[PDB]
Amino acid sequence: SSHKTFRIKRFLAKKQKQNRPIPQWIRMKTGNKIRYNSKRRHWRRTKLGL
Amino acid sequence: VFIVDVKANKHQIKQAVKKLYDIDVAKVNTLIRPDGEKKAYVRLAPDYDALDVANKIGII
Amino acid sequence: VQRLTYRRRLSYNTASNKTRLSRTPGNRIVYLYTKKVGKAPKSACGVCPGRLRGVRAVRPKVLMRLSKTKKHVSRAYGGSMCAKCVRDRIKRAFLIEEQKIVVKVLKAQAQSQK
RNA sequence: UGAACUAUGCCUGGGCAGGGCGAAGCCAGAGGAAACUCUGGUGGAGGUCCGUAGCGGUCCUGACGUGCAAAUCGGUCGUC
RNA sequence: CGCCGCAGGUGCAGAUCUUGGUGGUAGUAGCAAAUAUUCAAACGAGAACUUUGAAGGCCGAAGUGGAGAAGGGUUCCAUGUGAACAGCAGUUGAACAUGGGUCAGUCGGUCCUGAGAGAUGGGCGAGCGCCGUUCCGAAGGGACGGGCGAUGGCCUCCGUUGCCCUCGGCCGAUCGAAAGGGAGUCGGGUUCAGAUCCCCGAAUCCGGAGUGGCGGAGAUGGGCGCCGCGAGGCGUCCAGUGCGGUAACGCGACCGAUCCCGGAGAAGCCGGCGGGAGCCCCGGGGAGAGUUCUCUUUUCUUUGUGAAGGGCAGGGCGCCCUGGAAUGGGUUCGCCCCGAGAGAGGGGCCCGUGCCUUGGAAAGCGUCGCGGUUCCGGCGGCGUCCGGUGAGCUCUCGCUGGCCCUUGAAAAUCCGGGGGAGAGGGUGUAAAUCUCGCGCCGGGCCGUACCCAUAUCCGCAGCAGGUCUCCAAGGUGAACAGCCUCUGGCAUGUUGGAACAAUGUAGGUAAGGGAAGUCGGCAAGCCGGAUCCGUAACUUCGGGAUAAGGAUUGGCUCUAAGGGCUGGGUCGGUCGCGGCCGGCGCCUAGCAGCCGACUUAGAACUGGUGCGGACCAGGGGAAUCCGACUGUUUAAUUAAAACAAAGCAUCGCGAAGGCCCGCGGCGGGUGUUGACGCGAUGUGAUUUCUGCCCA
RNA sequence: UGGGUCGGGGUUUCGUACGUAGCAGAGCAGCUCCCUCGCUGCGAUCUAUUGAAAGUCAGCCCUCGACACAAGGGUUUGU
RNA sequence: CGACUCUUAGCGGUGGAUCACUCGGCUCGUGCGUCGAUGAAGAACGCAGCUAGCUGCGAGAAUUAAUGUGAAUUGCAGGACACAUUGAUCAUCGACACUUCGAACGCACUUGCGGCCCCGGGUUCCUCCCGGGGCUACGCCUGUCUGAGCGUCGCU
Ligand SMILES: [Mg+2]
Ligand SMILES: [Mg+2]
Ligand SMILES: [Mg+2]
Ligand SMILES: [Mg+2]
Ligand SMILES: [Mg+2]
Ligand SMILES: [Mg+2]
Ligand SMILES: [Mg+2]
Ligand SMILES: [Mg+2]
Ligand SMILES: [Mg+2]
Ligand SMILES: [Mg+2]
Ligand SMILES: [Mg+2]
Ligand SMILES: [Mg+2]
Ligand SMILES: [Mg+2]
Ligand SMILES: [Mg+2]
Ligand SMILES: [Mg+2]
Ligand SMILES: [Mg+2]
Ligand SMILES: [Mg+2]
Ligand SMILES: [Mg+2]
Ligand SMILES: [Mg+2]
Ligand SMILES: [Mg+2]
Ligand SMILES: [Mg+2]
Ligand SMILES: [Mg+2]
Ligand SMILES: [Mg+2]
Ligand SMILES: [Mg+2]
Ligand SMILES: [Mg+2]
Ligand SMILES: [Mg+2]
Ligand SMILES: [Mg+2]
Ligand SMILES: [Mg+2]
Ligand SMILES: [Mg+2]
Ligand SMILES: [Mg+2]
Ligand SMILES: [Mg+2]
Ligand SMILES: [Mg+2]
Ligand SMILES: [Mg+2]
Ligand SMILES: [Mg+2]
Ligand SMILES: [Mg+2]
Ligand SMILES: [Mg+2]
Ligand SMILES: [Mg+2]
Ligand SMILES: [Mg+2]
Ligand SMILES: [Mg+2]
Ligand SMILES: [Mg+2]
Ligand SMILES: [Mg+2]
Ligand SMILES: [Mg+2]
Ligand SMILES: [Mg+2]
Ligand SMILES: [Mg+2]
Ligand SMILES: [Mg+2]
Ligand SMILES: [Mg+2]
Ligand SMILES: [Mg+2]
Ligand SMILES: [Mg+2]
Ligand SMILES: [Mg+2]
Ligand SMILES: [Mg+2]
Ligand SMILES: [Zn+2]
Repeated sequence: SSHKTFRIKRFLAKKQKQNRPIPQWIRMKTGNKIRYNSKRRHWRRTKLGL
Repeated sequence: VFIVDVKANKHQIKQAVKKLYDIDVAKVNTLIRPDGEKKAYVRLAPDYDALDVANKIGII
Repeated sequence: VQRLTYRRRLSYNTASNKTRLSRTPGNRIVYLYTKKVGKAPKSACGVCPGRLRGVRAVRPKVLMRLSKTKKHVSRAYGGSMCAKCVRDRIKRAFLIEEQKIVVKVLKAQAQSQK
C-alpha cells in the first residue's frame, strides 16, 4: 500500500536492488559456469514473502 | 540535491552541508528513495547561488 | 457537472472526514475539511437544560488560545453556572442561614427552664 | 501451527431509491333530550406491503459440465 | 579383458511400479458471456489489431468516469529492442534493457484509550513456565511553598545544589485504532513522471525567550497647607490587584498557589419541518463556436474569489426588563406554550459555511492579436454582467417529535468557576502581574510514485468469481427503475475472413382447438401503470384487499380553480414643484399594479378504436395438509413441514450457594449479578382444553 | 456476338409523400382612420395536387436505351 | 502411373540411455575436544571502479595493522609495486576495529518516546533548541549508605 513502515520499505528496496541481470563481463571470467541470474523475480509471477 | 546517510536527520544534514561547503542553507527537505538511499533537497540562502556552489563542488 | 474527490487518504464518511464545498478563485469547486461544531458549556447546576450565554462555542482545545473574556461572564460562577441558579443559590444560602439563626434563638429561649 | 475462509460474542466505523396501507395523538362539522355517536381532515406507527442497491439463492431439475469457474452464468425468484 | 580364487546393492515385460523421454489421438477439440465496426494517412521489411484524423456505436453519473483503504512493490515515467511472453498478430505492452521519479510544524503515523492483550507483587508449577491485573506489595523518586545551610555568579540580587518540614490515591507498568478521540494550510503556478509537501502569495497552531523585546493595562486620583495674577507647579497625608449595564451581559488586558466543583472531549436509530450552500432550471447582456435547402433576435460552450480577520444579513435561544392574561389567548405540517408569567413592546447571547470588505486581480479563465529566449509564470487589448424561480437533488446547520424489558464508549487533552494561602509599592513617571497589540527564534523521525481491478490484489493465469468506500448532469418518469443523451472513457472483452447445412444455445411467431401433453400446467403465455367506480366468504376485527369485477387513457385547442409581493389618504392651511403638524376624508361586501411554480377538473375538435403505443409493470378464484407470523438453516445436490421465536409449564439456587471451566492456587465464568435474577429443561402465537395411571 | 452494370417498362407491396394552396379547421393572441364582415399570426387534423410517394431480385418478368468489358490466365492428360 | 500404409536399410532429426571421467558423498578410524552480558548462535541491512547470486567483510566494510613470503591480481580498466631511508600477491593471524535486531539490557515496537551527567554551537550561563559522548534491564552474593518496626532491650 501507500502506507508502509520503514522496515517494509527497506526490505522491498533490497529485493528491488537484487532483481537485476548479471553483468556481461561476468561470463568472461575464468571458470565462470554462470549464464543468467536464476533468482530473477517478476512482480506478477512470484510474490514476495512479506 | 544530495544523497545522504539514511540515519542522518535534517539538522545533521544542514550542519554538514554548512560546514563542508562553507554555505548557508535555508531549509532541507528529505525523502528516502525506493532503493533505500536518503535524498536531501537543500535550499540555499538567498545570498548564495546554488549554481556557483555546484560549480565549485564540480557537479555541473 | 464537475464531480469531486477527497483531498486526503481518509476515504470513509466518518465524523472526522466532513467537508463543505468551496469555489476557489480558479473557478473550481473543491472540498474544504471543516472543524467539528463546538458546544457552549452546560450549567454546573445540572438542572436547567440550556447552555450558557456569553461564551463562545468552540472545540475544547481552542479554548487554550482564546482570551479570558471570551470564556466567562462577569459574575460569580460566570461561565460555569447560569444566572437563574446563581440567584437561587444566593437566596437559598441566605435563607438557610436565617433558619439556623431561628433554631438557635428558639433553643436559647427554651433553655430558660430546668 | 492455524479464526487471512467460515461460526459466535465484544469494540470502533460505514450503508440501505421510489411508492402502498394508514396505528395512537389532534382539529372541525353533523346528529341527539342526554349518554354519546357519526363524518371529513390532520398525523405518520409497524420485526407492515410492492419494489431498487445490498444481502440471499426458489425453479428452469436452463446454460456449462476436460467449464469463464475445483460451484460460475442467464432468466425467474426470497427479503429489502 | 582372459584364466584360478574371493565378495556382492549381480540379470526384468509386467507391480493402476519410480523418474525421464516420446507417440497415435491431431493440425483435432477448440480460440462463440456482456450490440460494432469502417475509411484515409503516417511510421515501418511487414498493419484486421500501433498512432493521428474522419465516421458509426457503446458505458449512460448505482459508469467501461474521477479519486482513495487493504493488498501488490516499481507494475509509475521516458528512451530503445523485437529473442522468449502477451493461447491470432503487433511497429504495441503491466514484456525485455537502460536511465529517472515519491520533498510536509499545519495529510497521516506518532499521542489517547476501546474490546482486549500483558509484566511486577503474590500464588501455583518436576520444569519450560502460567494463573492473575488489584488481587496476599513498605507499589507516591514529584511539588510554585518554608527552613537548615554550602554563596557555586554581573558573590547588589535572583537563579543553582544537598538535607529537612509540609502537601501529594488515575489504586497501578506497558501495549492496543493509517475508519473512534486528537491544536493548527489555503489559493495560484509548475513535471515525462511529485506536490494541500516544490515555487510564488497569503495565513495559522504549538513550544521557547535567563540577562526581561517594544508598547498598552495595572496606574497614576482625593484632601489639606502652599507658591503662583491665574493656569500650572510645591510639600504633607490618604486611596488605588480595571470599568460599564436594572438585567440578560459587555469592554483589550483585568494578580493569585496547594485544594475543591463543573464543563467540553462525550455520543443511538427513525420521522417531519425550516435556514444556508453546491448542482439543476428560466429570462436577458457579452465572447467564441454550430445550423442556415427554408425557418429560427436561434442552438451549444463559457461568463471566479481560498484560508484567516472586520462589518452586516440570516437562523436559533428553556436568556433578560416592563406588564399581568377567560369573552382565554398565542401557535405548528404535526404539535405545543402560558399567574412556576401568555400575547405585546424593548433588549441580551450563540452560530454565522451567506453577502460586502482586507486578501483581490497583480492571479485564474474566455476571447482577439503581436513579439520571441530551438520548449518566455512573455507582451498587449477587451471581458469576467444583470436578474428570477423551487414539496427539485446532494451536503450542512437547526428546530421539534417518535422508538426501546435496546438508553446507544473511554481516555488523553483543554477550559471555566469556588476559595484566598500568598505576592507586590509608598505616591513613584511606581511594583508584583497581564489569557491585550505587535515583534524574535524553532518544529526532529517515518510514510507519500502507481494500480485499486472484466489486466498492477486473492483465486496456479491479463480467470465471466471474490474484494471496504467518496463525487454523481439533461430528458421521460413516482423514482439512485428501465430506455436515450452531455462531461469523461472505451474498442466489444485471449483471433480474423467467407458462408448460412444438420444438431444445439438464446430469442420470437404461429391458423383451428385449448392441457387432449406430462408424474405434475414444468416451460411459456395471460395479467400488469395511473384515474374513476366497485369489492365476498371468513376473521384474532387489525385484516382479507391491488380481493373478485367494470370503465377510461393519444394528439390538439381552450376554460376554470388553486399564490406571492407592493400601493389604499380629504387638503400650497405652505417652502424644508419637495418636507415637520393640523380645520382637513371614509377603501372597513376590498381593490389597483406587477410577478411566479406546477397541479387538478371540465369542454370542444381530431386520427384506419389507436393511445400506461417503447420502457417500466400483480394472472385470478375455491379448498385440503403443515408451520402461527417476521427470522434462520446443510458454503459445493435437501430452504422444508426442519431450527428459532413470543407465549405456556416445570426444575435448581439466599452466595460456606446453583450451573459451569480449570493440571494447579479459596484460581475462574454467570457476576459491574441477587429470585421481576441467574442456571437447566420441555412445548411452541392467539382461542380452547390438557383425561386416567407412582405398579 | 455475348454476358454483365445502370436505366426504362411490367408485376407486386404498402397506402395517398415533401412542398404548395384552401373564406377547411375546436379555438386562441394581436390590428380596427383601416374594417362593414373584415386582416395578421399559432393551431392537431382535413381537402386538392396524389391509387400518390417509396421499395421491388439480391434466386421476379421483358428490354435492345446507356456504359464499360469480353481468343484471357494456370495445371495436366497418348493407344 | 502416383498417393497412402507396412517392412528393411543409408542418412538426417528428436531424445539423453550407455560408456569413460569425478575438487562430491557414505562408511570406518585417529587427535583434539574450544560459545555467550568483554554481548553467542541466529537474523537484518549494508560494503567492490565496473558486481545480481555465491563467497568474504562491517561505516577502517570482497577488508586495516603485524608477521612469513617474495612479483603479481586479472574478465576489462586503472594506478601502483627503487623488492634497501622495505615490498605486488598470497598465507598466517597475536594488534586494532567490529552497523541494527537478537539472552538483548532506559521504556516500546508491524510505531515511537524518555530521564540523568558531561562537551561543543545558537546561547552570549540561565536555561531553551541542535549535535557529540557516557549512563539508565532482571535476578542475585559480599560490602556501603540511607532507612522502617505498639520486634527485643538499655539510658534519660
Ligand atoms: Mg496475482
Ligand atoms: Mg517526509
Ligand atoms: Mg465564499
Ligand atoms: Mg476475520
Ligand atoms: Mg418489512
Ligand atoms: Mg416484502
Ligand atoms: Mg442443470
Ligand atoms: Mg538389486
Ligand atoms: Mg521396463
Ligand atoms: Mg514376470
Ligand atoms: Mg476446428
Ligand atoms: Mg469458436
Ligand atoms: Mg447508450
Ligand atoms: Mg474508478
Ligand atoms: Mg501470440
Ligand atoms: Mg506504462
Ligand atoms: Mg520489467
Ligand atoms: Mg498510589
Ligand atoms: Mg498506544
Ligand atoms: Mg482518526
Ligand atoms: Mg499524480
Ligand atoms: Mg472577493
Ligand atoms: Mg411574550
Ligand atoms: Mg484578468
Ligand atoms: Mg498518490
Ligand atoms: Mg476478473
Ligand atoms: Mg497462491
Ligand atoms: Mg481480460
Ligand atoms: Mg460481440
Ligand atoms: Mg475484437
Ligand atoms: Mg395456435
Ligand atoms: Mg387460436
Ligand atoms: Mg392428462
Ligand atoms: Mg397421456
Ligand atoms: Mg412457471
Ligand atoms: Mg382472495
Ligand atoms: Mg380525447
Ligand atoms: Mg414458517
Ligand atoms: Mg399455531
Ligand atoms: Mg443460508
Ligand atoms: Mg446445499
Ligand atoms: Mg438449494
Ligand atoms: Mg399455545
Ligand atoms: Mg421457550
Ligand atoms: Mg399423581
Ligand atoms: Mg429495374
Ligand atoms: Mg539418428
Ligand atoms: Mg598488511
Ligand atoms: Mg501505535
Ligand atoms: Mg524499639
Ligand atoms: Zn441552572
